[PDB]
Amino acid sequence: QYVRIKNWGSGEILHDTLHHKATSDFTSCLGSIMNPKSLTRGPRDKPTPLEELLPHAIEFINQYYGSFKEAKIEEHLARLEAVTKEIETTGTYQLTLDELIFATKMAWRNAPRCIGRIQWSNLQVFDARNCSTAQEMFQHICRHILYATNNGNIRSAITVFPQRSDGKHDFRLWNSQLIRYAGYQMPDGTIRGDAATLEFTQLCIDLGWKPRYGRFDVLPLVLQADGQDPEVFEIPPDLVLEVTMEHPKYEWFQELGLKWYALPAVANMLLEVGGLEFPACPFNGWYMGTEIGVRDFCDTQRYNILEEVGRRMGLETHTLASLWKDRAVTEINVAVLHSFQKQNVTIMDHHTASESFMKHMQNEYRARGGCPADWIWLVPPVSGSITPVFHQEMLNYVLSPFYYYQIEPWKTHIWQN
Amino acid sequence: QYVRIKNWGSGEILHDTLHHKATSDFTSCLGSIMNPKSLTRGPRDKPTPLEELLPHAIEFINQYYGSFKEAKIEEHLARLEAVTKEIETTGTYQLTLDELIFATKMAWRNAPRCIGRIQWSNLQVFDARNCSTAQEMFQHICRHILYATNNGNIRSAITVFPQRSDGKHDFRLWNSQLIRYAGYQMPDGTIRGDAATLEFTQLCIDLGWKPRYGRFDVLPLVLQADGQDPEVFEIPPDLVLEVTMEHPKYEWFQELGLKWYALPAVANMLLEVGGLEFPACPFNGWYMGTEIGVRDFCDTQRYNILEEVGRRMGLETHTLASLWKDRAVTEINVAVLHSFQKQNVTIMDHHTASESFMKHMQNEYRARGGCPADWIWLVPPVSGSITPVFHQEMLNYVLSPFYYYQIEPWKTHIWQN
Ligand code: HEM
Ligand code: HEM
Ligand SMILES: NCc1ccc(C(=O)N2CCC3(CC2)N=C(N)c2c(F)cccc2N3)cc1
Ligand SMILES: NCc1ccc(C(=O)N2CCC3(CC2)N=C(N)c2c(F)cccc2N3)cc1
Ligand SMILES: C[C@H](O)[C@H](O)[C@H]1CNc2nc(N)[nH]c(=O)c2N1
Ligand SMILES: C[C@H](O)[C@H](O)[C@H]1CNc2nc(N)[nH]c(=O)c2N1
Repeated sequence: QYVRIKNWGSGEILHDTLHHKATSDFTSCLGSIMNPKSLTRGPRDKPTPLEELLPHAIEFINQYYGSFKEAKIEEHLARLEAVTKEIETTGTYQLTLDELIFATKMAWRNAPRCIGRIQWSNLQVFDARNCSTAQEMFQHICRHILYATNNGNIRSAITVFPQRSDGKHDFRLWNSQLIRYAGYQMPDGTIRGDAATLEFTQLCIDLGWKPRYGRFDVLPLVLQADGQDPEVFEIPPDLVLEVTMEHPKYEWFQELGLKWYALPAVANMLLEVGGLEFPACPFNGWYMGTEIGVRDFCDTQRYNILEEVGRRMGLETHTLASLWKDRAVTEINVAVLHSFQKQNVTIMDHHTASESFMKHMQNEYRARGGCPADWIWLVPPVSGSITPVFHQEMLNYVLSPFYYYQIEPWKTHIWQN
Repeated sequence: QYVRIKNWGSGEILHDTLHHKATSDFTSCLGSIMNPKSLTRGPRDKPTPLEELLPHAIEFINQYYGSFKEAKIEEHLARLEAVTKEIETTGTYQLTLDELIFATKMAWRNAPRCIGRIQWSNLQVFDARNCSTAQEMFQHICRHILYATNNGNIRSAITVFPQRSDGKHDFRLWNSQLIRYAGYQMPDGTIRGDAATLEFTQLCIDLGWKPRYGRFDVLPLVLQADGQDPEVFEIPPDLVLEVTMEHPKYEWFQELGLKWYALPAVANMLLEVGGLEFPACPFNGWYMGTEIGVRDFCDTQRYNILEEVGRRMGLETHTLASLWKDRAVTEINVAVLHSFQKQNVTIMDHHTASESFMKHMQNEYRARGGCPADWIWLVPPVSGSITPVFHQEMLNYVLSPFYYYQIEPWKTHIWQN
């Protein structure tokens, strides 16, 4: 009937019933796998079978009208009929603006790996389903970036491009994120910039983009429209807001010459809703300090500044047991938060975020008897057990609507020219 | 054929084949659940069915002889025959000392939640399968504690009590750990000592144990022998080695009056091997600093000293974004490591431990194509992504031999007197 969940920090118990509405993934528990097939929705070469589409469409429409505080029975029935007829006569159907808005928010609510879901009801939706060219995609994206950045007062938004038709005319953003720094393999063998974007940077260069060989060069947008070859578009520098890193006490921190972008936006995910699939739907929220201070700046395969910060603090960087790494990573986190705050750019520390999600989870179980959550992604990369999420048992399941991963476009794309 | 595993810090790929030898657990991924049924092996009221026992026995014997560098075919066949005959004539069978040693080490190797498995081959085995009374259990346990403590130079050991026969004569240690501090609900409503042991402490008191109402009172051993009612035995103070907490710089840290025991030993788990079950098999290794500094001292449901340490450091304890918690927990971790080191008591910091396990995992895949690992338990409660384990994809599966959890004895015990 329900799965029992326990919070070992408060002793509180919760009953999960929502998992029954899961779509089942089948299968050596693969919890720590980053990109499993169960969270990936691949490409197609033919339209969605009507026997599959119609049932999902009905299901979604029922969910939509079932969300209203005061039911609108006639509208419900009418919409059910209109959708069916549209599917029979066209082979698919178009969501109303309100349905799309509901779908985007529900898919956000259903994102197990997002710790900021308490904000789920606050989301700006940009309808670009009429987009037809790469140039138009670029314009829509620039508008998204501008609205979201909002001069430092970050706002959550999502831009919905045309849904997948037959699978050969997909709208896709080849970039993993809207804003990301380039990575270069220098002549002397050293790596410059973000080491994690070496391959994608080389791809942009291969497509005509001009490499600037800097530490923080913003990558261009590689846009695919109507299934045609991807076109490169440089992001107008005036639209990219950045924060220069400074430490409240360590004046030498500035000497590191570090900075980061204010806008965190995923650009390569697919929105699934009522049998439909939107291969291009970039969305954004705001940053959590640890993402930059810990992952971007301290991962060894990224900027890897940990040791350098250690020496500058005068720590015993040659003795692991000294816990110098713990001390350093924290000052870096302090720098990130301090800089964003000083420059009036929205950001949240991991402690506040963790308590925020706990409140949300509590609200979700009360509202719909559950909240899909991936513990591995919800617990911060530092001070894990200091946050309440660490002590909270969670159930991870895939509902609908949902935001899926996709197979890298360059691996499945059929080149024309 | 094999599952692909990737380390995102080195890019290294691994092929897991060992998971095929898993015993299958069936089923809303329940990865973050602490005590799931799949990791629990409950009580019985009748002997193990021969149709089930024999196949497992054969399987184990084959594994044992199959581990030798230079095969001993005749011995193998002979043992297979002897076991079968013993099972038919007695209804069960006895493992040889060497088989038990192999079983205990293999079960350790198969513990997905243990980060210290690189030491798997270094284990002292105490054969107490001839034990018959609670008094004898107490003596065996005191010997274990003495050998393991070794005046600060901690040694890994396990004491194997008589295997389960019919299920009504089980040898069980009611304590979760060999050494643990009491928790008291004081008259003024405040909690004194380890808040997590309130219930078990009350149980000891109900069994005649005399409460000392201290902050660090070592709990007595509650021993069950031959299925009879549990008897209480106080642990001789001379056998309990403790470390007084001091900070290398903060002279005021000592004013906190903190200390902890040097011997980390689980006492309520069950060893499963070749169809047999040993409900009582206490084992120990050595401490990892974070267990004490982070979980014992900083969990809110435990000693909860975080805020107090924060104020004493003069931090902004009323502003989460200041990251005062991160700064404090680290100094506490520094104190723990410093104190254990100064007092010459074996301990490992989480960084060294993490790199140690990574080496082990590498060895395991090379040796047998796999290593069962629970990421959620292997990543430390602080500085998660700073350790390599965080970036390592892992497969969690249950093999055999294996150390299982058990249903709390006081919930299933049938009282005599
Ligand atoms: C209100 C601000 C928001 C905050 C602070 C927030 C924060 C986060 C964080 C910290 C992560 C983990 C990132 C990583 O480790 O790669 C994440 C993941 C995610 N978020 Fe949220 N988020 C917000 C808004 C949104 C919005 C508006 C959507 C979608 C409509 C969303 C969808 C997701 C999804 C699908 C993931 C998983 C991405 C992946 O698998 O790489 N989030 N978010
Ligand atoms: C050589 C020293 C060893 C170290 C440093 C070590 C360390 C650890 C640590 C840190 C944990 C997690 C504890 C927790 O969070 O509750 C653990 C769990 C575990 N260890 Fe090891 N260990 C060692 C030896 C052993 C030995 C000798 C055995 C058994 C023969 C063993 C069996 C296990 C098992 C079964 C678990 C899971 C316990 C549970 O689920 O509560 N370990 N160990
Ligand atoms: N593995 C290397 C890597 C990955 C992602 C980013 C990146 O640009 N990020 C990190 C993930 C990201 C979006 C910004 N961070 C958020 N706060 C975010 C968000 F606010 C909403 C939805 C998804 C998000 N994910 C940088 C580097
Ligand atoms: N949840 C409250 C709690 C749990 C366990 C202990 C405890 O005594 N511990 C923590 C777990 C423990 C054994 C010592 N720590 C180890 N290093 C250990 C070990 F060395 C070998 C096997 C199992 C172990 N587990 C204290 C408090
Ligand atoms: C192997 C492991 O799944 C991987 O390193 C993880 C774990 N936890 C994470 N959690 C978040 N939020 N983001 C991540 O990228 C990861 N990566
Ligand atoms: C809910 C969650 O499983 C629980 O808090 C965990 C997680 N990680 C852990 N990891 C270890 N090593 N030990 C623990 O007790 C826990 N507890």
